[PDB]
Amino acid sequence: MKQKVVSIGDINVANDLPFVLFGGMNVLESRDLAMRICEHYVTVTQKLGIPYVFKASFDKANRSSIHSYRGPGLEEGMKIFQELKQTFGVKIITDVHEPSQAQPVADVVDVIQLPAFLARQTDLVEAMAKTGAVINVKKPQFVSPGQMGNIVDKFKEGGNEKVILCDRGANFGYDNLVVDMLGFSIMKKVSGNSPVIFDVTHALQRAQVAELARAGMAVGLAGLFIEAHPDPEHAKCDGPSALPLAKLEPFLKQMKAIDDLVKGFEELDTSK
Amino acid sequence: MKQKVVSIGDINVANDLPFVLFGGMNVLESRDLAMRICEHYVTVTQKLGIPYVFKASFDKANRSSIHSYRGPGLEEGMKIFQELKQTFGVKIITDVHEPSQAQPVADVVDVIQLPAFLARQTDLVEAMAKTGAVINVKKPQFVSPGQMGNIVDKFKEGGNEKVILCDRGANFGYDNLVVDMLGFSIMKKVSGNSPVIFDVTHALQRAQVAELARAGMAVGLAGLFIEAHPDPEHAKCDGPSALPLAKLEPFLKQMKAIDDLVKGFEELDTSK
Amino acid sequence: MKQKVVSIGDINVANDLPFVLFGGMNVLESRDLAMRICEHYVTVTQKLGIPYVFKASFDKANRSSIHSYRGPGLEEGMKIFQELKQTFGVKIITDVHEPSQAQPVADVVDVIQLPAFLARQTDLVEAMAKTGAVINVKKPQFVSPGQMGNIVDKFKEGGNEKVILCDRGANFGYDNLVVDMLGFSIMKKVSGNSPVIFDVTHALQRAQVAELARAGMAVGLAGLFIEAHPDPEHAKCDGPSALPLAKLEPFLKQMKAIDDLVKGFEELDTSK
Amino acid sequence: MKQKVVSIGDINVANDLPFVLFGGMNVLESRDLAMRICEHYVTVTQKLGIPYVFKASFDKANRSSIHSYRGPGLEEGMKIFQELKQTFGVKIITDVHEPSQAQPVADVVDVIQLPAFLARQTDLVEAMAKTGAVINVKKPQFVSPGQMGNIVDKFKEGGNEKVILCDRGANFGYDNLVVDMLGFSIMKKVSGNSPVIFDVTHALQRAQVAELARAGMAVGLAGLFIEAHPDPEHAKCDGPSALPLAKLEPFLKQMKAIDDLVKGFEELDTSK
Ligand SMILES: O=C(O)C(CF)OP(=O)(O)O
Ligand SMILES: O=C(O)C(CF)OP(=O)(O)O
Ligand SMILES: O=C(O)C(CF)OP(=O)(O)O
Ligand SMILES: O=C(O)C(CF)OP(=O)(O)O
Repeated sequence: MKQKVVSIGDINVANDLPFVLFGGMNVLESRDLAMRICEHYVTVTQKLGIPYVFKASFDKANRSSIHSYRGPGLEEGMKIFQELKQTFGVKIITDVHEPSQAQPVADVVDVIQLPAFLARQTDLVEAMAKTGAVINVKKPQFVSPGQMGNIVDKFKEGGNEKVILCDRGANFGYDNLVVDMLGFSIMKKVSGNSPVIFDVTHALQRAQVAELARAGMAVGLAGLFIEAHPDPEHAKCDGPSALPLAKLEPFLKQMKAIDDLVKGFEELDTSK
Repeated sequence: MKQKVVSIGDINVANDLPFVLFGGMNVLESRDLAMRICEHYVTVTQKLGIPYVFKASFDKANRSSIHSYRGPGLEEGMKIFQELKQTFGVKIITDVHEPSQAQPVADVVDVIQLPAFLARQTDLVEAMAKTGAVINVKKPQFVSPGQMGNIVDKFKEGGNEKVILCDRGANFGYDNLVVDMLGFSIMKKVSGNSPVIFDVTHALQRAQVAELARAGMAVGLAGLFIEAHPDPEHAKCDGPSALPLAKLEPFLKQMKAIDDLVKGFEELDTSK
Repeated sequence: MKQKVVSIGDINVANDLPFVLFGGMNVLESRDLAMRICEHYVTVTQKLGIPYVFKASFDKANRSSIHSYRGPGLEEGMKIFQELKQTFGVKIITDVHEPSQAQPVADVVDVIQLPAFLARQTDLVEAMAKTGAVINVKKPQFVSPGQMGNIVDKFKEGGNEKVILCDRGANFGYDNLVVDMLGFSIMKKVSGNSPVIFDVTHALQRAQVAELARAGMAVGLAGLFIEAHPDPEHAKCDGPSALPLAKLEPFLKQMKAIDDLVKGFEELDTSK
Repeated sequence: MKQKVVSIGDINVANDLPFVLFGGMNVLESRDLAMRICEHYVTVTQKLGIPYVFKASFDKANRSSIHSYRGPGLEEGMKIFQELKQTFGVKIITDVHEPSQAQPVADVVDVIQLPAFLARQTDLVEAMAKTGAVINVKKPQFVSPGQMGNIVDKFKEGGNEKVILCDRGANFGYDNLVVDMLGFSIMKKVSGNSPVIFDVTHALQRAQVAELARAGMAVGLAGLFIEAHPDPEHAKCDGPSALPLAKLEPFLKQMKAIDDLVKGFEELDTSK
């Protein structure tokens, strides 16, 4: 049993290879800000030796009001990424919500994404199936890990066969998430050992971001999917929970001494 | 504290009024079948004295494969309802999945609906907001009842102020649903005592359909939302779980001796 | 398939027979109080026509401090019941925590009981097995209903074969209970259709006591197990949640129009 | 904020110190076997440089039948440990179920223990309070981590102030456990930073023993609490889930490269 590869460009994403960080930012507030954000990761990434992918959203179809900030917009959002790629030389992972946005973003970026809440939207997956560009299937809170196969199959059946599975904890009572650490493994199986990643800042909806991201790494994953803001305290709105920018590096050393020190272990078996 | 009314035509839906059945069928297989289905309810309804609304889907955006039956289609689906209304004189409740389908169905039917998985899709709610036609907000399995206000507010903010809340149990471990009977009440509150209904066949994903629908009724609801098939055993596919048609009537007597015998109780208070 | 009977004296407890209330009080504060409590039930019981059993604890092995009120004590507690039986002519259901208390209480009362937390204490069940006096197995929050057989078997194997199963909801996240209404049925099965009862005030750990106890009754049970205090608001300590004494009667009319109106239904089957 | 120490003899148990393994075996089948078990740990422990404590039960008050193996017995069980201590020079951690067994075991062993199911048994804790010998509070599946203070307080109030908290996952639906990795931290707090340990073989009720024990270590704990059997496959009965003896060492290297490589990290803060 070997691991699978859904490599994006010069990058190879696989459970036995070193972890690839799909960090970044939540919503695209403004290039002035964005870029500054895309700036630290890159520096810390290259400086620490960790594959990178920048993430940012150009739209928030979901919120608690219409009289709020949708986002940069699909048309005005794609552009914004452009200016970024060239400037820094990193890929762009963003999420789609309409069968239209499908192809566009396919040209503008590298790693597209499927929102959890839509993981079971035939029409939209049969459309993302076209692009043939790497896909990220965020795992819905209300869905058992062993159900990740059907979603992966359907992607195959549509033409695309390069998919990734991101974990964001699972419902635990009302208004609460807990990350079954045994999930990741069960998820490897049903998808054909496809790439598995942990969306930590999202499994938290805190000082916990560290300790909680540490555990997931010591199990062996194809990487993380994080978010950080320069001033978390104030921008402190809702949805996920971002990281304290400055603390990016010292935090990322925590992972390597894991993502490396564990991605090079002599396969064990507490089975037989 | 009085109850609210989101009456559809000659029908009044409210927590203190008798229960209104939003029964029907899942997907629209064929008028030959549909109608036969729409036939028994109507007979049993009128014969037993229970308000009625027929439900049927014209599309299943969600499934486990593209190489399967989407459904009658929006354009070819709406028509099918037409032929029904006149023939029997009952309203039509169906669900939408696209901001387009919004207005169309608004003319063709009476009770439109919001799928759970989309309960938090701004754009699509701001669109359903237009129609101004009664709305049904299926409560997502992964969402606490006290969160039903924001969804109800947003509907107001968009213009529509006639909304209903349907309950379908809440996640309990992996691959399992349990219906918090205390939900219904908590749901009345946050929405401004809006109409609350139980989607039983869906809270089950069995001989349990009865016993489980009984409990919900003895708490006092603005009604149920059921489904039945003439040959459940064979058509035994997945998604919800339908009822055994024939058993419609004797089953519905179970509710009345509740929906009535409890909808006429001297308000109690185990509070003070 | 017929129901089983674990009748205590002139009382017959069974799922198809009318519900038997095992109400009463939590801890035995004082006869002056106790009795007053035992007074209203009895009056309302006889006045409404509902079998009765009074419940009260003579010890609270579990609490949040040693420097607190253990309880009347086993030796000084048993006596207290005596004075009650004669005065009112109702049985006494109390819980045990030691293999010693086993036999004593067996002579002093009618319905002994097994605490949930101990449902799996061999030695203590093999001891309660002796008494041969009716037993009540409170169902632990952390145990699936289908596991209630083993506990019932062991009771048989020990000699006793008259056991009852009380339901108190099941863990739902941290610090929260939800009552799977489908539990009761699943519990009937594995125990050999033994008697099933709902411990409502305990499934709540409120104005909810009513609405929540209504649901359970409309499913058909061998009765309830409640608690009420004359001044809930103040005595408002913790553990279960008692009922507002005065409100006993008007509340109990709610049940009959259910426990009766449903205990006389023409067996249905949404199965075939 | 410094960590606390509840050191047993020449051993110091604390969250910031290296992890201490409280491994061993479940029930005491026989010295012939026991010892052989106590043999590998010791060898691997000393050989790998990891503090050790051997665990084994001398009684199983809980089971699924009386006509089964209780265990060596308290009187005949204590003795068995004796012969072990001298032979190998390691401490003995065993669990108690009666206020009597309290003091005895206090002389015979080093680390006594509180069973989860009894974590809230006043009388028995007020008794374990006497011994003044280190205590292990297994955290009940049905109890939130933030509730671990009251249990720790009561232990203080009784005289003993050297307590440890062992985590064994928390209920997740029916018949299932999931380990909230964020638990450990929350548990440190409420107990006064007391010692926290993970009971992995018990959080599993498999090949998962490894991956799952890895996560817990990368969060930083005062150690583990494991169990292994020479022939797991056959002795494959129930209760916890043991480890494959032989695989003890290569498995324990997994922990050190964590328990060490993380117990020597520059305190981070994703907080501010
Ligand atoms: O919103 C979320 O919480 C997650 C994951 F947790 O992703 P998505 O935006 O695709 O639903
Ligand atoms: O699919 C379901 O289970 C429910 C409710 F349970 O409704 P919807 O089709 O809107 O998600
Ligand atoms: O304490 C409880 O909550 C219940 C039931 F919920 O009974 P017991 O005292 O036997 O554990
Ligand atoms: O039995 C168990 O599962 C655990 C812990 F999971 O310990 P205890 O024997 O004290 O209840």
